Amino acid sequence: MNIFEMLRIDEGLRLKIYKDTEGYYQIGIGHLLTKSPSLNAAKSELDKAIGRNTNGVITKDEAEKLFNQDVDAAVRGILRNAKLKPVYDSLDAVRRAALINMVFQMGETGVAGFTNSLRMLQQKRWDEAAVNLAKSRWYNQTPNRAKRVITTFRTGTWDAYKNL
Ligand SMILES: [Cl-]
Ligand SMILES: [Cl-]
Repeated sequence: MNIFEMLRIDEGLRLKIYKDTEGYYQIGIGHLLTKSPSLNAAKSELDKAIGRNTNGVITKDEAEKLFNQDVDAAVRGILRNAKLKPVYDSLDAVRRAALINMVFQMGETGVAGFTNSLRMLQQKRWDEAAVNLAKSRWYNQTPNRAKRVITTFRTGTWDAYKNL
């Protein structure tokens, strides 16, 4: 199991534009297009992303290219983030994947706001950060996903993803 397999599971794969769980426009493997209400604005963003006239549709190959670019950017955002970096540097390989996952989903900014859980993660207080993480809008809006990530942080293994 790896970050790619992990997020593919959590985000799914869709070849047509679609609304995410907050009503935003996305496509591919969790690729956010626009926080705006226009399907047109989204088709515009999409073509610019793809570099061609899509018409709201991309190939698997295309979706995977956005995917690679997005995982890369998440990793680099964490590395450049003064609040995230040290957390990330203190964790083991599985747990780093769980941090990239949250970052991919909600942006560096959003994650950097989990100040208290970040502190516990840094201190290796597993079970307490797990409880802290659960007390969030994030866990309330997408609980199943939140639970897989959170278990990952708790146990340091891929258990929550095996089967899926
Ligand atoms: Cl992009
Ligand atoms: Cl969910």
